Amino acid sequence: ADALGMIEVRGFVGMVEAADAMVKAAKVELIGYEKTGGGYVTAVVRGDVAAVKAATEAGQRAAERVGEVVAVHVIPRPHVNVDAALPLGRTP
Amino acid sequence: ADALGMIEVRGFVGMVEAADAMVKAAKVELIGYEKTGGGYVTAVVRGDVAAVKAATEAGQRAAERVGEVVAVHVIPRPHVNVDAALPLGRTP
Amino acid sequence: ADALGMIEVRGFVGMVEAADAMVKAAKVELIGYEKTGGGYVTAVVRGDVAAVKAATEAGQRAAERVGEVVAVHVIPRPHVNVDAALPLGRTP
Amino acid sequence: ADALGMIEVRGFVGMVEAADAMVKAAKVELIGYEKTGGGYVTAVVRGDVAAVKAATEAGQRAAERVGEVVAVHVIPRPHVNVDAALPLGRTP
Amino acid sequence: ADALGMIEVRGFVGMVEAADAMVKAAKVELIGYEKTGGGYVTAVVRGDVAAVKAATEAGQRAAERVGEVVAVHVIPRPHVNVDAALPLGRTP
Amino acid sequence: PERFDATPPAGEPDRPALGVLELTSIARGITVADAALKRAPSLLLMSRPVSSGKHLLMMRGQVAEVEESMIAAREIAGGALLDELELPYAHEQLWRFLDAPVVADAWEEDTESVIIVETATVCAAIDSADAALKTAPVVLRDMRLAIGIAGKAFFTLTGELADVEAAAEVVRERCGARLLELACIARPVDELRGRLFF
Amino acid sequence: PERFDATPPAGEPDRPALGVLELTSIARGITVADAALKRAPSLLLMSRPVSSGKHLLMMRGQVAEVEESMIAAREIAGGALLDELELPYAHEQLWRFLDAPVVADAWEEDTESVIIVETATVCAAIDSADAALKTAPVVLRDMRLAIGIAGKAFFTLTGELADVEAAAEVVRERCGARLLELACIARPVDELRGRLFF
Amino acid sequence: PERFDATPPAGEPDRPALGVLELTSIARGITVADAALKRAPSLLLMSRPVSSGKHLLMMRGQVAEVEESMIAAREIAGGALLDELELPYAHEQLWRFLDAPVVADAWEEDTESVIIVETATVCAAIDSADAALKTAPVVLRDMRLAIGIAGKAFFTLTGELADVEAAAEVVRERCGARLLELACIARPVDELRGRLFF
Repeated sequence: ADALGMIEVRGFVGMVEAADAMVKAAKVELIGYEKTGGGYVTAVVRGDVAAVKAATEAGQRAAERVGEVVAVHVIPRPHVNVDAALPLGRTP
Repeated sequence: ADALGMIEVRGFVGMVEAADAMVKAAKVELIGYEKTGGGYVTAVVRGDVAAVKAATEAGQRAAERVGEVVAVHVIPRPHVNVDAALPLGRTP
Repeated sequence: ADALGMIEVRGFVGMVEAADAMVKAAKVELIGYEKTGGGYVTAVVRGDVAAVKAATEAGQRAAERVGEVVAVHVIPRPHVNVDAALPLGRTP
Repeated sequence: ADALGMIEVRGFVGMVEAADAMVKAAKVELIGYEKTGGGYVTAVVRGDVAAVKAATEAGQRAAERVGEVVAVHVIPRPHVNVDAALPLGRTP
Repeated sequence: ADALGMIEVRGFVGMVEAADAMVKAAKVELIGYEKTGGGYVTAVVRGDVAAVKAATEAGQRAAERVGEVVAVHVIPRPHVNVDAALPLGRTP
Repeated sequence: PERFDATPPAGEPDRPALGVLELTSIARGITVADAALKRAPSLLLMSRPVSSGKHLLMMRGQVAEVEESMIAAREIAGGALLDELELPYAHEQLWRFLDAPVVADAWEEDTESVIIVETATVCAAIDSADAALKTAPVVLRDMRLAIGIAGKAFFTLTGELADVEAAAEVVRERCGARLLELACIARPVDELRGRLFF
Repeated sequence: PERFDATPPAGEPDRPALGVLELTSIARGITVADAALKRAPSLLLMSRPVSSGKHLLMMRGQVAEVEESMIAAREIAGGALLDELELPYAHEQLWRFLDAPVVADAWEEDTESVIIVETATVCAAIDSADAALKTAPVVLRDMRLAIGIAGKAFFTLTGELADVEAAAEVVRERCGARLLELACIARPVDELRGRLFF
Repeated sequence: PERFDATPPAGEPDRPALGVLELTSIARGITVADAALKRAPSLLLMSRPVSSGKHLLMMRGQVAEVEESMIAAREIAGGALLDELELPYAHEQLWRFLDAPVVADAWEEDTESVIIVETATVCAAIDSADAALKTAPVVLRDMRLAIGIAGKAFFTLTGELADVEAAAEVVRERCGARLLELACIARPVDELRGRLFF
């Protein structure tokens, strides 16, 4: 269905700055944050591919001002097994 | 029981990308994901050995571009004690 | 039915180690063994073609350590007359 | 009645490969096998002479790849005492 | 099920000597011997792995005097298809 | 045309043996063809001028009939000759993909994987389709023989992913140098399942 | 023959983009198609083997979806790629000329002049046609894309002479080396107007 | 489509000539056709894109009109003009083989022999055929002109064995080098007579 954008920041503060600049800068929807422990947290946005691809190039230039960014990545199509198994906010 | 593939990466973004590449590049069934703390996460797929030896082989290509690949390993047929006493999805 | 794997050993012990390492390293069914006199025995496994294709090349690597290995060969799909005439475990 | 073709192999796996090759490359009818002790196993095909002279010329070519072929021979029209006494499937 | 050890000797006398040394030098259960023609005979003992793993490497030394010991092997846990489909002592 | 059927009818002798000739001339097509019919009574399935100007001969019969027709063909040809093939027993699924290109438009629901493969000549594609249908339980879906695409010929096999891996191994055995390219699609998109060439 | 229209109804999203790829192989061609439909939900128009043995891929979609599928398809094609084309907004008069090779029977009476232009690939033809429509008020009459005529592809515009010369100025630089010959016929005879290929 | 008959109707003037142009560029094809109809009013039979991208122009009229249009067509084309033909009097058995390739489905009772002949260009095929059947009592059966076989064109004649060998002699004289391979048959196989391409 909808696409996927992920920002992984080493620190909570850079993740909140990324997840705020994305929802301000484009028409995306923040739907939660994944804690892995050790210092890494991941903000996850969902929209169509014209939205998250434009939001993450604002989120990454935001989160490279207050901290360290691990791996910005955009998945334009989540497959139904990943969408049903991993906590991506669109699991039915 | 069935065969086993697993991709461990240091980063949740790399694990979602690897799970997407696995379940798109073959016919596996993603049973979940395992967290071990410190940012190490492990995506776990099942199936026959033909699907998973191509699934993890494509997931390693799609996970060295984003995160950091800990270990790609494919178990052809694990012993029933392993799936009895490890969170690998195939508890009888 | 399914594909066919065989390990030919001049020796019962190489056959038993071969037929152990085949059935551990895949999901195959050891339908049994075939004696042709003079020590040439044959461990015969059945199962899907990637499974037996891994299984016999695990059994050959674990069977050349102790004994002579004459023939190891995987038939990817035996003909119906081959099962109907030769005692290959899948004779209806 | 029908023509005769044979493959004799040291090793059961080579005879099974020869039998599968003879029944796949041409249209014959594998009737059984003869294990004369000491490892010499012999597959026997029964069919009209033009077909079996094409079957066994592939059976030899496949059976030499996995083992040692003792003898390949095609009888175009065996006498009725041969099928009546030696057991080649056409036994009255 | 239980661990397994086997001595294949060319010759009956070396097999009986190896069987003597195995069932005296440890606490095993000799389930007999398999003959495959040509003089090759395999004495099969079956017990826990600490017993058989020293019994076989005492019987090899004690029966190398009389016969040319072809193969010596220990399997610490044979798989259920090996026990169920091959005559190794604990057929269910 | 009902001569392209796999098995013959009950009042007909059994003709499993097939022979394909691919020629770089059309006059040599008729000369090689009627020399083959003069030598042995072979049922000639098709004699067709297909694209890249080549000529396509398919003859059918019993085993010695097709062998003798092909030996007279390959001695009368040389020197316009591109490729030859003489199969003693073609697979039963092959016979209905020889008259015209038959595209497939509906796979099964459990159809897992597809191997699509093209070869430069024609006889390589037919030899590869037969030698892959014999060695794996795969189902040939569609195939085109040199018409419309300038001599080159392709086909798609479907089935279990391990079976199409084994079929890829045997196609790579039997083509070698005539193989153009091969693709082992493991699990296609749902918008390409059956509705593949369109 | 219904997903080729320039506009959909209200229930369907509008898909103005265009992603075309012409490839020298078909196996890598259809793996390229499979990866492009994996990466983004591109409504694939057609996937067809055209003459001189090439594979022709066309897809609609929104602009970002087609551009995502084009970067994935350009990733997998790298080699067997021959030409590509990505249009953010195709002209409305183009859409009925892609699949069916359409020739015209008669023009209008006020139609003065014609310009015929042939390109060696096909994506150059569609690229230059869509560039020429969006720069001069001309009317596209007929267009043949690689079927029959062995890979090459042509089309003819009409209209007033100044418009077709301005369209010629655009096409002889938008094509590049892929142009073959472009004729600015100022006044075709009454025996030939409206019916150029018959 | 009554323009492909041998004799014109009673309300029409006689048109015995025939002018053939075979070009490599299609756009120059319609340019040369335009200029040849601008100069002298030849009744244009066909302007068709055929395979290997060639373009065939065939015009028809009296001898002088076709001659003058063809000399205009010579000077306009030069230099993508591949081949050219001017016939003052095309033979009566020829005119029904120029639209679509009509294949022979049946023959006569005493058709003694058949001869197949191909040329690389269609112009040489028409020229050699028209030179043949005016200098022998042969009957032309089938004729394919580069559609779907990428440039080459063939045809078959029938009749007496001495007649078809004399027609072979006059084809081999009147063609020179564009003849690729001619093939004579003394006695075609009774399993093949008539059913010639199938």
